[PDB]
Amino acid sequence: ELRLGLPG
Amino acid sequence: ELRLGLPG
Amino acid sequence: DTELRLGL
Amino acid sequence: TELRLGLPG
Amino acid sequence: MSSLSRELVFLILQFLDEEKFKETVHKLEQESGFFFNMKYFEEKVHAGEWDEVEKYLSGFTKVDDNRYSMKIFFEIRKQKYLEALDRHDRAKAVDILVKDLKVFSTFNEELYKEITQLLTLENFRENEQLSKYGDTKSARSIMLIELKKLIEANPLFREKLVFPTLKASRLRTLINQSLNWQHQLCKNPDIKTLFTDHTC
Amino acid sequence: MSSLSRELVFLILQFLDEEKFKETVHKLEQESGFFFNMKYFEEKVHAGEWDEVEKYLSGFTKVDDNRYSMKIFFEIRKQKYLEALDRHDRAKAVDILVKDLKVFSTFNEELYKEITQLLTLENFRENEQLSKYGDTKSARSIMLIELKKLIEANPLFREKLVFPTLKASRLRTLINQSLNWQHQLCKIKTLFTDHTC
Amino acid sequence: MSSLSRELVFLILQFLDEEKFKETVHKLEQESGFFFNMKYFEEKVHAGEWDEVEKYLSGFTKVDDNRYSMKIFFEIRKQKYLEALDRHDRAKAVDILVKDLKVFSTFNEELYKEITQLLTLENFRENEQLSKYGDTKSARSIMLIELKKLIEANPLFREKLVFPTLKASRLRTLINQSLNWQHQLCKNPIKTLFTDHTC
Amino acid sequence: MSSLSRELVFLILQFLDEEKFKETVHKLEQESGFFFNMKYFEEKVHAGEWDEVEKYLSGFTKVDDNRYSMKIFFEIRKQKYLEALDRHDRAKAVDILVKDLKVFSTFNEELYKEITQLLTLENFRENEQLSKYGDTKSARSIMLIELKKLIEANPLFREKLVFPTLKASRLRTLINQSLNWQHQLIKTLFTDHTCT
Ligand SMILES: [Zn+2]
Ligand SMILES: [Zn+2]
Repeated sequence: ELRLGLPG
Repeated sequence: ELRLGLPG
Repeated sequence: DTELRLGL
Repeated sequence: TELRLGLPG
Repeated sequence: MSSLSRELVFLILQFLDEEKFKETVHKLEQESGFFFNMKYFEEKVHAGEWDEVEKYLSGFTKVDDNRYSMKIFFEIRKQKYLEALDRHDRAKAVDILVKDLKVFSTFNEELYKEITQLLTLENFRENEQLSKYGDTKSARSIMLIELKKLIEANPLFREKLVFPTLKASRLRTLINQSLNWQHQLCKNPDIKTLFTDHTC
Repeated sequence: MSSLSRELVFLILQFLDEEKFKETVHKLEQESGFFFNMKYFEEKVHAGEWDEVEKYLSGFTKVDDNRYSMKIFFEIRKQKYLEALDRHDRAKAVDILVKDLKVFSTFNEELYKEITQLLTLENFRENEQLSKYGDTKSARSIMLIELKKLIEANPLFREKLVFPTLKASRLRTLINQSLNWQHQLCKIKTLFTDHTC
Repeated sequence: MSSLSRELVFLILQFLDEEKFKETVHKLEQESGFFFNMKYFEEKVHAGEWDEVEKYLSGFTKVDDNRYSMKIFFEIRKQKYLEALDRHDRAKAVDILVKDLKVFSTFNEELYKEITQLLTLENFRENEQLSKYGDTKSARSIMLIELKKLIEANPLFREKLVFPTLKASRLRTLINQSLNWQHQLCKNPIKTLFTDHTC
Repeated sequence: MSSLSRELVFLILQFLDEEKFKETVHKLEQESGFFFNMKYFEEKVHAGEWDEVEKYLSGFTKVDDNRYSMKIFFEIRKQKYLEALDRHDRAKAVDILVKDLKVFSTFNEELYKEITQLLTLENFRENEQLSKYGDTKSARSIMLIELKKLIEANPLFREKLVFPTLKASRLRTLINQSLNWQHQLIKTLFTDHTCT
């Protein structure tokens, strides 16, 4: 959504 | 003493 | 006008 | 050019 | 800006496109901030032209305006970083990490650290979150899909994504009317210039 | 009647300028190639923005169009090279030398060699031709003065250096007239479709 | 090695020193591993000659032999890294961090991470643990004092730090005796050392 | 120094080799300058270890001692330079060119320029003098053969190329005799042995 991941 | 610190 | 130069 | 300098030989 | 001025910019945009001045179209989109051109955006992201991508965006939002646009920049800068790693230019990767990604550390200390540590891996695909990461072409594409959603949902872009409807060459048509208006004040039946009003 | 379209481009240039869309103004100058903006050019050269300088110029002339335009590019690329030397980036200096300056070697073999050899000097000011060369700021200024002359004498710039004279906001004034023509048929919401009452 | 052989190496070390072949002395110290030369070690550390430092040490211990020798290498490689950052060469700093310092991560995951994170600082002195590190010259000196202690306390070095005491030129004196032994078998009143002398 | 001392160095060289202190052997060759080890030299040239090569040579001659030793250094540094170009490290190539090759420019002005100009070629094999230059392994070998000849003709080396032949462990054998001499008329080699 908003929150920052280290994904695609 | 044999400890890995930084630095001293 | 600083060198080096091809003319004109 | 035994001791002459060139590139290379 | 009046809605008249805003509208005039759109006319000019159409004219520029018809005359095929392509770069001028997108500079005008950017500096006016009235229309965000998706098709163009996608094209540039796929091409990996990151300096232009960020520059185009900068006409519509800053990095911290809202969480949507914040995730947008984060994604862009992350992929920039990974490509640097993938060509093994660690000097560039670190430069990115300090100049581009540091702003995000304040808000996430832990992710920044995890992001930094990828520097020491043989391949960042050793990290389980990045393990499924492929060719550059494919990664850009995946990320682009996410960017599109982020932009479409962004309240700063919501009224900017669809070009207004116009007959072809509206500007040229309006110009025509001004020539009609000028001469309809003349006392006789040749238009020389648009620069000064016509007379007979 | 193509002076219409051409003149319309000028109106749009003035509009864009008044609305202060600066980058859009100069892309339009460049892509239309109708007006070359000296003031802008100088500003970019002083700033050392070389990629933009060459990009802006490319809308007006190529490197081999004529001897004027050839010296123009040569001077620009030469200065670019020296700046690279002066910040001691020898990898960049060589990249410039191969990509940007090599084209000039064909017609001056010897000068290219003399330029290349500056790589081996501690300071290129050891060369007597570059002996008086100081500050980066100052070198750019010296070279700029010459570029102006080269551009003004270049026949490809003929009639591109002087903006036409127009009353302020002529485009807005014409648009103003079209709304006058539209309503006069009456008895404004949009510019997109003709107005009625 | 026999203790004869080991002692013969020491004779040669003394000879090499007297003839002032300085580099050959330290290569023999290193390759034999019989004598660790502090004075030389200090000089190389102060000079920041790290490849020679590690090469010299490699004759006496490996990185993982014991906790003392591990801290020794860790300190050396850390300072190497910090100096690279301090000259703002981040390309070198990262190369170091992968090739030299990665080995220490297994034994401390968290410290490696904290050290890696120094890459993103304007100045690593922003970290309070490094806030005192003021000069490359002074830092090297501080670190050297610690290395000396670690080496003196390292049980792999304890029998290697003090050169035996000898009369000057003992090798030459022994050689001399061999010429005396050779001639005392020749009846009666040497050119080469390559084959026994005669008459 | 004496010829004894000189001879003692050779004994020490043999000992070091037998005990397999390989690096210590060659530092001694270098610092004494008594024996130039061809086999070792070739090996280092093939490995492209250029700092070690120049360092080893430096024990026997300086760059400007004579035209032979001058060409030797020139050839080495030239190949160093070419390898740098060939791996497209133009930053290193320029560094080599200023620090290593510049010394030859005084008496070779034109040649120094011609060598500099190779920087601007896509491939230095575009230059017709360097056109036949094959892969790096081969260029080193070609150049090595020339180095070997330059060395064999160099008056500073020509009397240094042949190791004396000795029975194994001559040093240990001499040491043994000193113990024989001491007992007439094991504890240590450090102080003379005595009885009762
Ligand atoms: Zn009229
Ligand atoms: Zn005895």
